[PDB]
Amino acid sequence: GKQLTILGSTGSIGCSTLDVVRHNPEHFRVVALVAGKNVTRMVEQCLEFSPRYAVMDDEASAKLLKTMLQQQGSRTEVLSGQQAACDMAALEDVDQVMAAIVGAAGLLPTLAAIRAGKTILLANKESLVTCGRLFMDAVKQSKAQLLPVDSEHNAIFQSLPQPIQHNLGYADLEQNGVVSILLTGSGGPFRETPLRDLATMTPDQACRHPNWSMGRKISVDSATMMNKGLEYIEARWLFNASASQMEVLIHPQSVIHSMVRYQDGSVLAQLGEPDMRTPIAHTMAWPNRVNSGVKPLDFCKLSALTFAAPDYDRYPCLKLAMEAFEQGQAATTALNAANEITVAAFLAQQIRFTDIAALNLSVLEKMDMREPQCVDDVLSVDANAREVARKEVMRLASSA
Amino acid sequence: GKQLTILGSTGSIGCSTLDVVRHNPEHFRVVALVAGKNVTRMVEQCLEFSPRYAVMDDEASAKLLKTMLQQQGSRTEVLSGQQAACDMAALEDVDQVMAAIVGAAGLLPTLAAIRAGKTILLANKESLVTCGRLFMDAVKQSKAQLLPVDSEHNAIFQSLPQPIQHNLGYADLEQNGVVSILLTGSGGPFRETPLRDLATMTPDQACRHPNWSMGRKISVDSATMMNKGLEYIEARWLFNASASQMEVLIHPQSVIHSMVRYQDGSVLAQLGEPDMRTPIAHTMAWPNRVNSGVKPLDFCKLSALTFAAPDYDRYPCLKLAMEAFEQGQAATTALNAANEITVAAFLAQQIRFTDIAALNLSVLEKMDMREPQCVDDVLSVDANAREVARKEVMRLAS
Ligand SMILES: NC(=O)C1=CN([C@@H]2O[C@H](COP(=O)(O)OP(=O)(O)OC[C@H]3O[C@@H](n4cnc5c(N)ncnc54)[C@H](OP(=O)(O)O)[C@@H]3O)[C@@H](O)[C@H]2O)C=CC1
Ligand SMILES: NC(=O)C1=CN([C@@H]2O[C@H](COP(=O)(O)OP(=O)(O)OC[C@H]3O[C@@H](n4cnc5c(N)ncnc54)[C@H](OP(=O)(O)O)[C@@H]3O)[C@@H](O)[C@H]2O)C=CC1
Ligand SMILES: O=CN(O)CCCP(=O)(O)O
Ligand SMILES: O=CN(O)CCCP(=O)(O)O
Ligand SMILES: [Mg+2]
Ligand SMILES: [Mg+2]
Repeated sequence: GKQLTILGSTGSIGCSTLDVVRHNPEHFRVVALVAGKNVTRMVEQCLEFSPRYAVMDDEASAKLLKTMLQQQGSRTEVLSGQQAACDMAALEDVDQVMAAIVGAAGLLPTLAAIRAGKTILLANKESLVTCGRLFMDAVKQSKAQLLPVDSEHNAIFQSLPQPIQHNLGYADLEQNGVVSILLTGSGGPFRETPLRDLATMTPDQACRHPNWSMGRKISVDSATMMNKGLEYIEARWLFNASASQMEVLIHPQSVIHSMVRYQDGSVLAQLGEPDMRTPIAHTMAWPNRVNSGVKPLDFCKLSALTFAAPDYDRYPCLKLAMEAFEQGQAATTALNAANEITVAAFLAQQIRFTDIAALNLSVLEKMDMREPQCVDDVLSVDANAREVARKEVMRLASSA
Repeated sequence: GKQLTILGSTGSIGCSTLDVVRHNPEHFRVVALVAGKNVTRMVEQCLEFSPRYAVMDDEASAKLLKTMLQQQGSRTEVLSGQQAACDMAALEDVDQVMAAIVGAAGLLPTLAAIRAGKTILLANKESLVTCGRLFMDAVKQSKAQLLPVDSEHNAIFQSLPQPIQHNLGYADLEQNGVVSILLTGSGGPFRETPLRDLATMTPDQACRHPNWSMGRKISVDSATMMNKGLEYIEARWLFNASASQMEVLIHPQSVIHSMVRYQDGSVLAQLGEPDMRTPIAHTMAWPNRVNSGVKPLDFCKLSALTFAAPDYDRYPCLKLAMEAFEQGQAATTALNAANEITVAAFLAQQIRFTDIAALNLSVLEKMDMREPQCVDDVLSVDANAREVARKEVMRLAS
């Protein structure tokens, strides 16, 4: 029975990983659940999995759950604050920690797990996008095992040889016969759209997606391919890949989740349904397998699988992400931050769809790059890029 | 560097194997080459790879090869005969044996390599199709390492977990998270041909294929999908898979070479160009990799990838192979033997394309022999199946 702490349990990934536990009760034991304010969900999960501890980052939210679970006859101890969240990730008896908390938060909670040398089911982008170098140095030193939950990175992991999986980010690709990592993406809803028309696309149009049913922020990132840009930054740190060892491909049907090109010409790939329980269950059971409740892929009910090379004129955000990587963590962190601001501004109809790539670029052009030396430095670059971006949005919505 | 013995060196697989070592001279050393009658090719291979021994099946070929090499100043020791071929497969110093001798001829040499506990680069169908249980038991005994060279079996191997790769054939699939083995095939040239027209298809039409570079016999097997039927039989033995754990899928483009379905829903697959150097190099380097000379698969220059379920009314040989497996090695051995006869008959225009499956079935219905218990027993079933097949062909042509 693997002991696990779930960081961000009430979210989509959180509830999904919990469903995998349901399907395999004798395989996993929930030791701790961590969340933000969604007391309701927390209550249900605690009542179902009898966690030893439960924490909410919000003091108030924590008080309600504190008593709500008291009366419910629950014997789970309720705590609160980041400090507590971080302790849950470092519990002596916990084997794995699902790091599903997003944004700047979750950075310290995930780092806490890495420093405790635990197995980390990496389900957040912030870690590698903003602290790529710092986190990979920490995992190497603390000997923690990273197991990527993100569909693409997970497909890549499953398609890699054992020696790289066990020394992720440290092992050399070439020495292990890998020539490159093939990062795949759908290309979004504007894959065919004339370039001239991108500037007038609306939020509803941008958030139009077939495959995965993600939120609006991620749907837009998929339309600009900033999402793939961020996964590119992540992949290089995670798999120890140079620019020439990375290949980005458009695969509209999203059946293949990503692949790995080898020395003898072999290309290994992972295919599946657009259901996160698969990659989640894979990381949870690794190196073994477990039922995830996901229905088997029916090859007789598929659209023809196609591929294409992305055009940077169409996806400038993709190229921006690639360039930001060469500039360091300050750059990628700033790009990520600006993008959060611009996508939100676009969604609020304050700027055009094409203003996202334009403002993201402009923010990076004005930032004073100073490579962070710890997460606190990273957080400062984030806050600073976030402010620079808000002003560009206001400057654009006002007069400029 | 690894020392190898190449069984069937002058053939297609053998030449592809030698190209792989040619690309990695410091990784492999050719210690012994074995062939049949192509003295010409054997001489050039001996001259380039400096093997310790060179073995020809035919004694006359051996003698001719011997005079060729001396005239060229080569000191390669020349031998001849089956026993000699077996000795090459068991040399104490050799690490790997590329089992590429086709047909009944490859049986003893391959078994000799297995008995010697060598790492076997299995590139012949005769072995598992006719001596499935016998050979798989032989492997567990000597604890020899099997590495499938067949494109599909190789693709499946690469998409399997390590505990199965080692312990190939005896490890449990469910235990290791495997739901099923997805065996893919192109469906051949008559994939969309009206069923009514199949009876009139010509050897030339049947042998068309933008696919791989195969002989006419294998070409025909791809149009009847008897090839896939044979791979179904092998895969069952090789991966310790039951009927429910096997899925056969038509994939016209042949970019995906086969796949493996897992419990969490993941499906792992191997893709690549239609070049045997890739899987051969995979087996030779396992668990590492080496350049094979195969160009990288360009995803931007591909036809859309499609899949379909095999229609048995169109591919009766495929259903026939599946049913024969249930019966035993006598049935699979007989089916394989009969098919060689009927396909040759079709190529010589003695029978029609659709008669291949009809006569294959007829032979299995007439025989009903007993479960063989050694190589001589299967060789006997093969012999009998062939004569029954020849009589079927003859009474049909008259
Ligand atoms: N969704 C997907 O399929 C995938 C997502 N990812 C990455 O996973 C992440 C977001 O995933 P998604 O998880 O599904 O989420 P939401 O569905 O966004 O879940 C966020 C969770 O973390 C908790 N949370 C937020 N802030 C804090 C904080 N300060 N302290 C503690 N808990 C906090 C909140 O719970 P509460 O609601 O109670 O506030 C909530 O459970 C990002 O890192 C994303 O880029 C990667 C691959 C696939
Ligand atoms: N081609 C492919 O991509 C694949 C083929 N296979 C399997 O590979 C096999 C045959 O392959 P292919 O190799 O290309 O062949 P040919 O190109 O048919 O090679 C046959 C070889 O073995 C030698 N040979 C024949 N009879 C004997 C004998 N009695 N003793 C010693 N050597 C003998 C003959 O050489 P010589 O010509 O000198 O007589 C020749 O080198 C079959 O077992 C087939 O089903 C499996 C997967 C992929
Ligand atoms: O983990 C899932 N994704 O990244 C999918 C979201 C957009 P894409 O299909 O273009 O990669
Ligand atoms: O090892 C390779 N093959 O079997 C490919 C031959 C073409 P087919 O799969 O359609 O029979
Ligand atoms: Mg993703
Ligand atoms: Mg084959």
